[PDB]
Amino acid sequence: SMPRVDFPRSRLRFKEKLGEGQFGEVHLCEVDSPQDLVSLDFPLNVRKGHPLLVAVKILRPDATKNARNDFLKEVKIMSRLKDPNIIRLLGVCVQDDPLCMITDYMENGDLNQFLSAHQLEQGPTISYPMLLHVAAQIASGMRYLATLNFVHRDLATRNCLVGENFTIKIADFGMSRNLYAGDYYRVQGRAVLPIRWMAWECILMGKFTTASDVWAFGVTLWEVLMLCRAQPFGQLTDEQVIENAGEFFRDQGRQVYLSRPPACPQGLYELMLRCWSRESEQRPPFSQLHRFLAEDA
Ligand SMILES: Cc1cn(-c2cc(NC(=O)c3ccc4c(c3)C[C@H](Nc3cncnc3)C4)cc(C(F)(F)F)c2)cn1
Repeated sequence: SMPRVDFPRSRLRFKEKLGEGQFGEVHLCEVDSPQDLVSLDFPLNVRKGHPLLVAVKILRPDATKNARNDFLKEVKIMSRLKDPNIIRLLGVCVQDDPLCMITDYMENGDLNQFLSAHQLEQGPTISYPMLLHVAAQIASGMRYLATLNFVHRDLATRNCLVGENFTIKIADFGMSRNLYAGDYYRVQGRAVLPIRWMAWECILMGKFTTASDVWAFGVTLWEVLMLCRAQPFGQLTDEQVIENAGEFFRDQGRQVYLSRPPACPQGLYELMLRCWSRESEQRPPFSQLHRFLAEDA
């Protein structure tokens, strides 16, 4: 943790359960007069007498030593991350049970669900420059993580949350949602990996770097431009995805690239292809990616 004191528990008014997991639950709560509890570098846009909505992740009160240790590890990592496009840890309750971590609340859910409910410009719609701005926010969030020497290792639209006015917050749900079980591949009956988003060198040698995050961003950019209508490499089985990673390693031109999304102009698709360069050093840094997406595209 980075908060010096526990967030006062009595200031969280329960509104609604947001989900239940093996280790606990997530509650939507209200906080009255939050100015004295909320860090000054975080925006408060509440009318007089209106409360701030926050998300509270609560660890089961009978959790194991291990699950409790995992929970506190997640708290410490989140306490470091202060950026307009990264989920924010607003407070914690860790001096007594049950353990709690309080995040800002992104009322529109994860980005994959959000884009699925939009059509390209009926129901709710979204246009090409708005999709560029979504991806630019992700790139901006990732550029910040890179400056911390922090490797996300699971960037994908399912791990981005959407607030008001299309604001994007990068997050990490872990691998704890049945909805996305198909996006992970179990290796030798133990760990689970997001192979369709991983660079060939993550698949084959287990090396995770900002450079492989750049690769993942390219797949995530492809998702955004597809409006999340299709799993990346959907035509390939998991074993074919792993074989495709062999083809990248051999670089004989038999490797398979994701196709240009219909809404994607050629110059932008060419930028995506550079995120999948075989050499880590030839992938563009996030600073270059954000510049292109916020301006040149
Ligand atoms: C060991 C470890 C931990 N992390 C890590 C952990 C995180 N954790 C989260 O993103 C997180 C935490 C708590 C809650 C949620 C998400 C959903 C829910 N709030 C919610 C709000 N609004 C709408 N729905 C739901 C409660 C994030 C990251 C980040 F930022 F780097 F990506 C990294 C990496 N390694």
